Amino acid sequence: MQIFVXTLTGKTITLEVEPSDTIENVKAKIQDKEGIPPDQQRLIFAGKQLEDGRTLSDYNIQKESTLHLVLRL
Amino acid sequence: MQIFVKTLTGKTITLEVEPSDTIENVKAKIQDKEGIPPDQQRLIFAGKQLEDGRTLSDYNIQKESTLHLVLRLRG
Ligand SMILES: [Zn+2]
Ligand SMILES: [Zn+2]
Ligand SMILES: [Zn+2]
Ligand SMILES: [Zn+2]
Ligand SMILES: [Zn+2]
Ligand SMILES: [Zn+2]
Ligand SMILES: [Zn+2]
Ligand SMILES: [Zn+2]
Repeated sequence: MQIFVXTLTGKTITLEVEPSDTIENVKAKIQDKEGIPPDQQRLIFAGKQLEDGRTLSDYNIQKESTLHLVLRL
Repeated sequence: MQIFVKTLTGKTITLEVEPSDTIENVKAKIQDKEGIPPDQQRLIFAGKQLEDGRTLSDYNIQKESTLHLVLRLRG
């Protein structure tokens, strides 16, 4: 599958994805990919701030979908 | 005095402000509570989008009032 994560400076990074993959799970993927601890990032989708332990599907995300997400701190 | 902000999350969050607190001042508070840089938040009250450098009072805001919130998404 594949979803996009956008940052602050526009840098657009792709992710492999899990369909019912939790948000905790996505944060770990960003870390595996660009090394920012999950406890630092916050993801937003279509205005809403996603919370870990809810799944991509719980928020109706689909392949080709865009998570800004983006960013955190 | 207290004021209320509607988060992206949606869980209401609470702030300790003063009457003559500027808006860039409020963002900094939000940054402190939810690690979101000011330069990314945009606040709205009662329909209007508040601009930094104007004060809570210049927008007629009082106790227990609420401001919803959202991200600028500049790029
Ligand atoms: Zn840590
Ligand atoms: Zn978390
Ligand atoms: Zn968007
Ligand atoms: Zn569920
Ligand atoms: Zn004071
Ligand atoms: Zn502080
Ligand atoms: Zn600003
Ligand atoms: Zn003024």
